[PDB]
Amino acid sequence: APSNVLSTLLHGRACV
Repeated sequence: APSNVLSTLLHGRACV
C-alpha cells in the first residue's frame, strides 16, 4: 500500500 507514514521514507521499496 502507499507509504502514507513510512512511505515517505521507503519509496521505491515498500511504497511508491
